[PDB]
Amino acid sequence: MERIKELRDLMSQSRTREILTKTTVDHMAIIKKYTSGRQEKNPALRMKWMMAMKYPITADKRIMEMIPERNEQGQTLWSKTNDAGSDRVMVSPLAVTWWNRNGPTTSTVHYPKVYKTYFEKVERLKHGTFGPVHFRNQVKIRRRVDINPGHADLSAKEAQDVIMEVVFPNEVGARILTSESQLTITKEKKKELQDCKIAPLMVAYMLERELVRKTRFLPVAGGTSSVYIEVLHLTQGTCWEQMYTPGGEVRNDDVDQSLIIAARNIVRRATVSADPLASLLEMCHSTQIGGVRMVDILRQNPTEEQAVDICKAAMGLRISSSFSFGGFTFKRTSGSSVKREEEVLTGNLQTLKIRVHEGYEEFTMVGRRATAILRKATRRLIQLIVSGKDEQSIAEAIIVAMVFSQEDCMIKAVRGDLNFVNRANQRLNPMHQLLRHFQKDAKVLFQNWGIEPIDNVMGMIGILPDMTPSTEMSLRGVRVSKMERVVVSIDRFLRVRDQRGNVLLSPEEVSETQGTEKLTITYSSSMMWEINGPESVLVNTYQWIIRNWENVKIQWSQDPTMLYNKMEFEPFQSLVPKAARGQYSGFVRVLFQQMRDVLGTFDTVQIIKLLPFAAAPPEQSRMQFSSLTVNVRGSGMRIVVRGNSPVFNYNKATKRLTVLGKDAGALMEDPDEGTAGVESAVLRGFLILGKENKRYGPALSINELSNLAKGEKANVLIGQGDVVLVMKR
Amino acid sequence: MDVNPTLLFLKVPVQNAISTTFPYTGDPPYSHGTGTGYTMDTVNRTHKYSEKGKWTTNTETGAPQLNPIDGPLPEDNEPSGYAQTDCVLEAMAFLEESHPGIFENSCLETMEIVQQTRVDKLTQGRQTYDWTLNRNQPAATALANTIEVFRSNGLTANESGRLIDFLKDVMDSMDKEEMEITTHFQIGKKKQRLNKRSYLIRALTLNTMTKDAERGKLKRRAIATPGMQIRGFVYFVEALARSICEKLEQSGLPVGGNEKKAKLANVVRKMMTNSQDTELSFTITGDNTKWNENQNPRMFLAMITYITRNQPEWFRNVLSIAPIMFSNKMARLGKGYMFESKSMKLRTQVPAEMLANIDLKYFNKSTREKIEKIRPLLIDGTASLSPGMMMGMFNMLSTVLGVSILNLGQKKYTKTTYWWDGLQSSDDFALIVNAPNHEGIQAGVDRFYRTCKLVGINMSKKKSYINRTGTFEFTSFFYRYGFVANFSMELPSFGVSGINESADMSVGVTVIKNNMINNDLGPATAQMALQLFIKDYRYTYRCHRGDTQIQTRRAFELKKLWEQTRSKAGLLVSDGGPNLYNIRNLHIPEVCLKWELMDEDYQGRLCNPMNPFVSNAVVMPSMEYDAVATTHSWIPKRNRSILNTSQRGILEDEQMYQKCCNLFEKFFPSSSYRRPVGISSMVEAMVSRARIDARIDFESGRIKKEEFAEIMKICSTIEELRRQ
Amino acid sequence: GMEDFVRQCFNPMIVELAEKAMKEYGEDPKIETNKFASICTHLEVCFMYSDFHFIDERGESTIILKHRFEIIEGRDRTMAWTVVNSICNTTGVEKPKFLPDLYDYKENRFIEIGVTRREVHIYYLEKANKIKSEKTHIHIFSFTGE
RNA sequence: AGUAGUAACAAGAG
RNA sequence: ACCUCUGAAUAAACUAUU
RNA sequence: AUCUAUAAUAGUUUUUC
Ligand SMILES: *O[C@H]1[C@@H](O)[C@H](n2cnc3c(N)ncnc32)O[C@@H]1COP(=O)(O)OP(=O)(O)OP(=O)(O)OC[C@H]1O[C@@H](n2c[n+](C)c3c(=O)[nH]c(N)nc32)[C@H](O)[C@@H]1O
Ligand SMILES: [Mg+2]
Ligand SMILES: [Mg+2]
Repeated sequence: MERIKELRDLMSQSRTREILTKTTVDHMAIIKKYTSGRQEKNPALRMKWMMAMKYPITADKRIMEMIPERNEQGQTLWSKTNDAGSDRVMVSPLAVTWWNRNGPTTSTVHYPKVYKTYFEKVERLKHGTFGPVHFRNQVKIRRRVDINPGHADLSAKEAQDVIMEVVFPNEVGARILTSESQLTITKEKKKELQDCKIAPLMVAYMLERELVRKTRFLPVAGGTSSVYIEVLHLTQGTCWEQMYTPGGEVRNDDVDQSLIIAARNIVRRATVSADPLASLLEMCHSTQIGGVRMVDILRQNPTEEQAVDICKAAMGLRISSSFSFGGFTFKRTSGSSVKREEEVLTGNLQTLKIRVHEGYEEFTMVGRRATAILRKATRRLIQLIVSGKDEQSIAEAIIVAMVFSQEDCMIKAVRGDLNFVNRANQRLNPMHQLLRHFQKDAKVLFQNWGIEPIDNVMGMIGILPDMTPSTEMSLRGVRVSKMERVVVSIDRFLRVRDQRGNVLLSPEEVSETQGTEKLTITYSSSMMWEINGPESVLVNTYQWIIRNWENVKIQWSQDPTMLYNKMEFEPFQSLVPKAARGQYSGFVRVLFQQMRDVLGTFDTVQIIKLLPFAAAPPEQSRMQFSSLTVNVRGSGMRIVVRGNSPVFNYNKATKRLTVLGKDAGALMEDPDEGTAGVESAVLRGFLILGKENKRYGPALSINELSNLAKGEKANVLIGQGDVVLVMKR
Repeated sequence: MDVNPTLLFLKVPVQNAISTTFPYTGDPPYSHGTGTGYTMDTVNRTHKYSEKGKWTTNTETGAPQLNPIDGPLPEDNEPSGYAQTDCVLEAMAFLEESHPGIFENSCLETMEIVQQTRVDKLTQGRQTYDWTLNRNQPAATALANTIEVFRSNGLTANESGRLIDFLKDVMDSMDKEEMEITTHFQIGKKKQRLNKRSYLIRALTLNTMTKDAERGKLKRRAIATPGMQIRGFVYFVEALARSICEKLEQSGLPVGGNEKKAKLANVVRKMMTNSQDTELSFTITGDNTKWNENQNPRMFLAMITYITRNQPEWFRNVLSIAPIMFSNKMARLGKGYMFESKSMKLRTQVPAEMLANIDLKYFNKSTREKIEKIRPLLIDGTASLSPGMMMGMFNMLSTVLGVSILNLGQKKYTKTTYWWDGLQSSDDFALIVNAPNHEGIQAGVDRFYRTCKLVGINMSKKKSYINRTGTFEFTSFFYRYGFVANFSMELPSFGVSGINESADMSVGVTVIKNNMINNDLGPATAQMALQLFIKDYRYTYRCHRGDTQIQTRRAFELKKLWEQTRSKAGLLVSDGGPNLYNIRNLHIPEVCLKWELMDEDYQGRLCNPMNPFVSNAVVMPSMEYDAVATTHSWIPKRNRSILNTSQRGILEDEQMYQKCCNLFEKFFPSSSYRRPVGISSMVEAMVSRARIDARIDFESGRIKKEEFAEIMKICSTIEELRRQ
Repeated sequence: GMEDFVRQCFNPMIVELAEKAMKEYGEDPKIETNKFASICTHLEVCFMYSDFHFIDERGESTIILKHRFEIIEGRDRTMAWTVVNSICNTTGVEKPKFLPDLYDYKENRFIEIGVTRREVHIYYLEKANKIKSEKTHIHIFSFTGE
């Protein structure tokens, strides 16, 4: 009634009637932003200039009745001058600080409810626990982290639609909530906010603070969850780490993810030790995940993962030999596999490397709405027997099975602009990208998969590409049907065998992906970086060599065997490719032996660079190496044997060794350093004498030096665009 | 001992002390008078870079236009705009061949954007050159004036609310024989009726001015403000260029901050890994000389034509309009000049519109030469500028062109033992060259330089250098085996921002936290920064501690509030309370940080929704850096300079606009939360909403039949008033 | 020449509503004249369907108070969806997946009106397959009296 | 005079 | 001369916050 | 595992003779 009377009043005036008639709803936004021009260019200067004025602050005209014109000292609090383009009056800051001491008082009891997020921050800081401060060689990595967690199974647009449904039911337009998560959250918030006495706009902003996810790229070390990101300034520094645990309640999915990350790191590190089982146990007892001991989490966490199950089995716990893939819990009833990287060409003409599992295997798929039995061979689906609930559940199960099968048809079914790198050029998991692509639109995948006639066995139905229950022909190898932890023993080499004696898990089955933890992973031992990421592992390994250079040098001179067997090099050896560990070790050991027998050719930097590669059991081959590869976030990063490298660059001007762009420390020149330009640790069986010498014909390559014999000097294009004279001993 | 700070670099690498080389504690240089000299210099230089091109007279505006496309191949290393169209088309073709489907998918996304974008997208921005007033206006004000003029001239396709319909209206306005406007003077309204050529000259005109507060430049430079007619087309072209750039690994746009640094580092490391160990690698820290004064709108039209192959005709047309309008663009000369008589002790303003036929005795030698060079180009008070992209426009399309030139450096294209790749962001670039020896490096650099010359890109020799790969500079980011911190760049952000007390406190603490996270701001320096910010905040807002005797006008009130308070820690710093911030709680709003330390009555007064300084409820007025609104979230006064001009009716008009908008919000509660959409008028929408709501209330029994009948009677009265 | 006939025959209110409806989606009544005539006829049919009907105090249909039908055609998508959402919330009726033409209070259902130049059955089947709802009532007319 | 630097301020408008 | 008014908003991308 | 909400404000970056 008041609204319609005010509208009738505005329609009676000539100008307001013109505005109301000639302005459409679309142009209402334009006229709402319409202004004469707020000449604001330097707000800091403008504020400093205005705070010297008598009345720099505007206020509503009610202040002339709510606040007196003058205070006790007679100072004026407001003036009758109106602000430009409005009926607001000009007031002094004295008016605001007078209100804060003499104004009417209301009940501020609903403020903690309306601003629950900020008071939640206050509570998390209040009940948080601070640990010691450790000064370390920090290696921060720019990654996408969430600063506002929002709701788990929601996006920004879905959260906005849910908010509109909850707060403005009659303004939702054509949107209908389809996701079951949206319906559940909508019902929950409608019941919780029933008979609420807050303004609807304020309620909408509360729900935005509560439900809308926000992620950003930040240079982050430690946990990437919101509770750790909000205190990232406090907990992480350039040279220090502050141990801290937020005081609130920790989400369990973050615990699961961090446990998976820690277990994978621990298992991969333990695989290279002499006794993997003891190393795994002592690492699991020394690991904390968000202020909680890892062993307790393992005892009370039902997470289906290979490394987590290996960690459980090492401690006598019962495991479920299962894993997750695309929202389903797989379990290998029978079969075996060996991973193998195979490059494939996508349907949209993209080249990528996919970890292909060889061998024949059988699986069972379990999901919240569907169940299936899967048999497969190398990149070939033998059969799939789905027994889902509705059409969409069976469709999702079929899509997941097709992606899992790694069928070349599935690869060639890719269309559109499907990206396999991050927006920051970070490599993504190809299988996850294929899943997300085919879960948006799978018509082309089903079309190109094929068809196959069914023989009507047991009455199991067929399925057509458009999701219909045919009885004559079905998708190739797909059939439709209708609707436990075990005690294990773990070997010395982390081989998990069932009570009967069959192998269930192995270290080779552990994923090679190097992820990051949602909750900060604290490791307490001599090497706090022993289960850290590859960048931290490399930097800290070379810094450990630098700091201990005196006794390491003495041991290298006297007893190299014990030096190569230091436990500190094992995290490094977990980065060297498994097939090349022995070759690199043997090559580097031969280089070191030649370096010892040729006095004066003592290059400190060469020894420091090549030492971590000698920690593996040596395999003797005649292959020459110009560079050694190290896996860093999936890409083999080479360390060039001669000269600097992206991983390892030594600066002679500063005497400062920089690894992956992180300072590792300054070396000190040895008296036995060779100030003569003679190198003996570059070629396996050839000693560098000097620069180019045209007397010995044209320059050749390192990979063609076998034909040379004893004393045959030659010129080799070893290194980055350099030719030097080498001789054979 | 003479103190030499520069000798610090003898031990600290320059990248690790790069903050010392940015003197960003003093005031930046400013421009004092006119920008006409710089604008004329830019026009003359742009035409000089293309002087060997073909001259034509535009049949629609009469402006002389210089066409450097397919001009003679240069024989020297001077800058030139003689880009070859076939070379640009071939670069586009090879870019499409190395990334199959990039243009098709980008066109699909851009078609969706074009079909869905609303007209109020044009209000996003500060100023738009209003052709109806021959000066800059706020973007919303310029759009409103343009829409009103179009409606008065029977151009009402924009009533759909879509941006493309507004562009159709612009195109239709181009064909009107006469466009009518309205002018004010000392305050009556006068109608002015432009002719076809006059309106066409106004619509193709970009305003010009000087750039104030620019760091690192000895001399001032000109900048441009696009008009209302071209903004939508530029938005659509930039949307297409953005779609293309998102799919390119070498692009430096549109990624910024830590994401940009991570992408650049990953791309550089991928280039290093792909490089063979037995080959040299060099990186070029490269700049381009006068990129925007040498690139031609005709080449951008060619690029858009190649990109939109096999697309619907309407999409190609709507994308092509922007380069076409940009190749016929005119430039406002600016304010003009001021003339000083020493003997008679007088000064006077000379408008730029008189420079066409003004006596040249007044001007000095350099300005006289500028005017003599530019007079043939002057038409209708503006200068004909066919070549060049004016200033800060089509940056992502420039990025696309640069990335295509970078992409030309694969071994499949060089067909030799050298190859190149690198990074591209608008005009800035970094280039990595690999070759078996130094001769190959030289050959690859030469080939890159000559290819850029072919497509009209001139590599600044005096601002570029080359060294072994591992250190470079790109878009002011300094890479030394990884991007280093640069604190001096964010140093001006520290201080009182000037919104209000609450917002400024939040900004100070948030800036300290962000610089701790990103720019390697240490904890001790963070505490000292907090102390300095608190000191500046207390001095700026006259809110020193209550228990001090700093004599300010506000000190007595703060003393009174301090005396009556029981728990002093609960008072905000704005109220004279103490500073409770430290490193651990930088992320917490002040009102929430000390909420439980406040007196009940003080807290009730501070967070009182019925206070006049901010427009069970809570204080609400656009609450940037203000989590909880208090009485300290006031709004300062607006500038009152408009009251002395003839545009002072805009104040009354915006007051009535705000009144109508608030009345509308009384009918559609979600309008403030999410922008409403609709072709119906405001009164019609409100009446329909009132009728449906009254019917529903009657049906559910919330109101009785008498009130329903009264609402229906008032609605009928409003409908009757609507027609008359 | 269809536009001239459309403006000459149909009354100005329906012509304005059809012009607004076409302009809302970028269509030009001068260019698309067959669509102009179709929309004018559709609006005229809907308004003849709605007018001269009321509801008594009891709540049964009467012919000459509140109108029996709520008109959803002739409004922009925002107001039409506002009406549909508000009616569904206040009555519990299922929300349609597409904008209907009328709401019948007596039958408490949405009505989808259709005027066809072809035979009734093919258009009826097309609309039935399009909406994929068994609750939205469908009523199809024709220019031949079917 | 001074600020300042490729053009201005050293009050402007009514 | 008194008197009266006034102390001055480029583009694009990004980042931060709401 | 993925991850450019929308909008507003401020800040930052983007030079011829
Ligand atoms: O966030 C990461 C991880 O922590 C999270 N995750 C893992 N497990 C869980 C559980 N149990 N609950 C909640 N979240 C979980 O998912 C993310 C995994 O990321 P990433 O490590 O990059 O992927 P991963 O390396 O695990 O590979 P993925 O594609 O997800 O496959 C998982 C699992 O499936 C095995 N596998 C695939 N294929 C095709 C196989 C096959 O043909 N034969 C056999 N025997 N195994 C196959 C993968 O090797 C992994 O073992
Ligand atoms: Mg540069
Ligand atoms: Mg309809």
